[PDB]
Amino acid sequence: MEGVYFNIDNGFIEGVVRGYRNGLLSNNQYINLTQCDTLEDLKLQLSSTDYGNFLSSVSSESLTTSLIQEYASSKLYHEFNYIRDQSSGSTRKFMDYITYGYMIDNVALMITGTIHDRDKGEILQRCHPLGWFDTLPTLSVATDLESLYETVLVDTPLAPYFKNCFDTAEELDDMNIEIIRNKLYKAYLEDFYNFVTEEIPEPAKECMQTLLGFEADRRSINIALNSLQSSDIDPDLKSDLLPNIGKLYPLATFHLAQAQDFEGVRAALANVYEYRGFLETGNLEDHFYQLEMELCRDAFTQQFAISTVWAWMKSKEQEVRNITWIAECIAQNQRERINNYISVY
Amino acid sequence: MTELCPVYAPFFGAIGCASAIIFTSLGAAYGTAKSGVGICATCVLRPDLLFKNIVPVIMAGIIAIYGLVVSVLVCYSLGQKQALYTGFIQLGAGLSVGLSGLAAGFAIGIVGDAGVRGSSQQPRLFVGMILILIFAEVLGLYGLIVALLLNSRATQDVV
Amino acid sequence: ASVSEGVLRKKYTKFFQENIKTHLDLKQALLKEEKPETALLAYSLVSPSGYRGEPLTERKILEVVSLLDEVKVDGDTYQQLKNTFDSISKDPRMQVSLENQYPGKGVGLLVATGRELHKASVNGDAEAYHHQLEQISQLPGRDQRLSMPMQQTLAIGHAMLSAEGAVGATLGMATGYGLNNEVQDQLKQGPMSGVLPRLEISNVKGDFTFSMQEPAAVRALMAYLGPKEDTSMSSPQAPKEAQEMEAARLTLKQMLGSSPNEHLVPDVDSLLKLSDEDMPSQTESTANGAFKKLLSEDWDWLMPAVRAMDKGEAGKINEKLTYKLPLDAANGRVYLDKSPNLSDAQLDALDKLGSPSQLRLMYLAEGWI
Repeated sequence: MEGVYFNIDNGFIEGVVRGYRNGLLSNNQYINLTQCDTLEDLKLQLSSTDYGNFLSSVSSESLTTSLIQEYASSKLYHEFNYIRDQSSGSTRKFMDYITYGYMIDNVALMITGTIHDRDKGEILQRCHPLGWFDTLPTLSVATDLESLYETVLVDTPLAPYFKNCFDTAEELDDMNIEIIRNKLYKAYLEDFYNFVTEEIPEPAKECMQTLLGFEADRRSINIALNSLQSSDIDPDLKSDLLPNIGKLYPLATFHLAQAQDFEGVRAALANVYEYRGFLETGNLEDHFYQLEMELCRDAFTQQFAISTVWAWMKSKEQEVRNITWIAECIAQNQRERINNYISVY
Repeated sequence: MTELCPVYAPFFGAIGCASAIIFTSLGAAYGTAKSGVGICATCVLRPDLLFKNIVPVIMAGIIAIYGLVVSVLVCYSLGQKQALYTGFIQLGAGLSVGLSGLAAGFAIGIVGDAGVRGSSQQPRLFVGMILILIFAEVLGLYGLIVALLLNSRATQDVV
Repeated sequence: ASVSEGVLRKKYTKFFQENIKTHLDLKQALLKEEKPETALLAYSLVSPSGYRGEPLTERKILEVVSLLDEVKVDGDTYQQLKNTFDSISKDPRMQVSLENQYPGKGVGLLVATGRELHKASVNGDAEAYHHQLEQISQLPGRDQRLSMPMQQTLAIGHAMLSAEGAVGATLGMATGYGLNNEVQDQLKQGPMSGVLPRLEISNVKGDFTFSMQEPAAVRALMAYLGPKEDTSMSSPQAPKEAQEMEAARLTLKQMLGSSPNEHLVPDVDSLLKLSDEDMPSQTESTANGAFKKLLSEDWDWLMPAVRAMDKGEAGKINEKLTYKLPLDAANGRVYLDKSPNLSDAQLDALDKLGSPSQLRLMYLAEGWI
C-alpha cells in the first residue's frame, strides 16, 4: 500500500500542508467578514484567523483593497516557496511543474506589453511572482518570436513547448500572442499529464489525472467560446489549441473545433454528463470555480498523496479571491451581491 | 559413442545452425523497421525520393543473407557421429555472425532513419549517409569472415 | 442551384404506407391529391416496361425512386431530360455502346490473393477519384443535375468491387455472401441520388430496358457522348432523323461541359493504340499527364486546380497548391512544403484548355485516358 514508503521524505511536507489546510476559512467566518462595516473591521475580523497579524505594520488609513490582496497573496507565495525548499526528488519536479503554468502567463503578459510600447517596469509588476525565471525582463526586446526563442527562451524550461509554434515569421499582435499562449499551455498540460502518469504513485496518480483533466476541459470550453466571436479561424487550425487529455477529448473536442455558433457548443457539451448544466446560468466561471472546489475537497481525503499540495494551492487561491470580493464591496458600499463568494470548506 | 565423439555432440552444432539465422533476422528486422518508419514519414513530403531512400532497407536485408550462408554451410557438416570439437566450432561460427549481424543491424537502423530524414532537407547528405552505412555494413562482414574461417577448421584433422 | 435532394421518407408517406405491391392500379393510387400535371409524369419512369414482363411488379427500390421524384417545385429540367433521353435510344451507335459494356443480352494461393488485392486497390482508388469529382461540380459554372447522379453511381460500384476483392482475398488466405450483403445494404444509406430517365430500347431482338442507377449503363452512356460530330448527321442536307437524336446527343455532351469538337475516345484495350485520327492533339496528352500527376500525388489537388483553371489562372497552380507539413528530423521540426512540381511545358498546356470538361474528368477518374 501507499503509506509504507511515502513518509520517508514526504511526511513532514504532508503534515505541514494538512495544517495549512486547517486554516482555510469555513462558512461562518465569511459571514462574520460579510457583516463588517468599514475595512478596519475587516482587519480586526481577519486578525482572529490564521492570517492573524499580517496587516500589522500597515496603518489604520493606508488600508486599501489592492493592498489586502497583495499581502494575502504574498503570504501564500512564501508558504509555497517554503514547501518547495523542503522537497527533493519527485516532489520537487511536481512543484516545478506547478510553477511552469505561471511562467507561461508571465511570458504572454511580457510579450503583449512590449507591443503596446509601455514601460518595462510596469509590466514587471502585476506579473505573478511565482513563475519568475531571472531572464524574464530580457523579453522586452526584438518584437518577433524568432529573436525571442533563439536568444532567451532556449535556456528556460519552457523550451520544449515551442515545437508547434513556428508557423509565423512576422511581428506579433494580440491575436498571435494568444495563439502562442494557447499552444504553450496545450504542450504544458500534455507533458505534465505524462509526468504524472509515469512517475507519481497511485492514489495521487488518479487524483492528479482527474484534476488535470478538469483543467484541460475548462481550457477547451473557454477557447471554443472565445473563437466564435469577431474572428475567422480555420477549424483544423483551432484543433491545435485544444489539449489532448480530459474527459471530453476524443469526441467532444472534434465537435468544439467545428462549432460555428453558440448552439454548436451547447450541442457538443450535451453528450457529456458532467457538463451541459453550465450554459444556462448566471456567470459561467462560477460553475468552474464551484466544480474545482468540489474536486479539491475530494483530494483532501486521500492521506498519503502529494495531490494535497495541488489541492491546498488551488483552495487558498480561491480564498484570496473571496476576501477581495468582500473587500471590494465594503470599500465601495455594494452589499447587494456580497454573498456570492464560493465556499466549500 | 566414444569419449571424443559422444551422442550429445550434435546439440552444439544444431543450436549453432539456428543461432546464425535467428540473430541476423533480429538485426535485419530492427534495421528494416527503424529505417522504414523514417522512409514512410519522409516520402509523404518528397514522393520522388522514394527509390533513393530505399537503400538502408537493402543494406539491412543483406545481413540476413550472411546468416543464411552461414546456416546452410553448418548444416551440411552436421552428422550423427561427429565430435565435440566440431560442435564447438559450429557454435562459434553461429554466434559470431549472429551477434555481429545483430549489432550491425542496430547501427544500420539508427543511422538510416536519421539519414533519410536529413537527406531530404540537404541533397548533399545522401552521399554521407551511404558513407556511414558502408561502415555500419562491414561490421557484419567481419563476423562472416570469422564464421567462414572457423567452419574451414571444423573437420580438418578431427578423429 | 441545378439540383437539390431529400432523404426523409415520411413526407409523401401515403404511397408507401400500405401493401401497394402491384403496378396494376399503382397510377390509380398515385393521384391522391391535386396532382394533375405532376402525377402521370412521375409514372412515366416505370410506364413502358414496368408491367410488360415485370418481375414482382414492384420492389423496394423501384417504387421509392418514383416518389423521391418530387417535381412539384418545377417540372422543366426533368421534362427536357425525358425528351432528351429515349430520343437517343434509336441509333445503332447507342446499341453497340450497350454491347461492349454488357454480356450477350502453394504458389497459386499467392497468385489468387495477388489478383484479389489488386482488384481491391484498383477499385478503391477510383471511388476516391469520384468523391473528389462530385465536389468539382459543386463549383460555380458546372451542373449538378446530370453530373451528380451519374458519378454517384460509379463510386458505389467501385466500393462494391473493392469490398468484393478484400472479402475474396481474406476468404482465400484463411482457407488455403453474408459479408458481401452486409456491405451492399450499407452503401444504400446516406444521401439520395436524383433520378435520370430510363432509356428503354426496342430493336429487332426485343424490348430491353436498362436502369442508369447501375454502373454498366452509366459507363456505357459516357462512351456514347465521347466522339465529336462528323460532317454528316448535323447538316441540313440529310435531314432524315438526325435533328432529333444528334441534337439530343450534342445537348447532353454540352450539358456535361464538352465542346462539340472534342474527341475523347476510350483507350482501355489489349490491341494497338489510338491510331492517328482518334489520337490527341499533343496539347491534350500533355494536359492529361498533368491531370494524372495531380491525381497521383495528393487526395485534394484536383478540385482547387480546376477552380483556378476556370478563372484562367492556370499558370499560378504551382504556388496555390503548395502547403507546409512538419518533419520531425534529427534537428527539430522543420515544416517542409509539399507542392506539385509541374513543368512549364505542362503548365501552359493547362492554359490551352480553358475549362476542363466534366466528360474529360470522368474519363480521368474511370481510367480511359
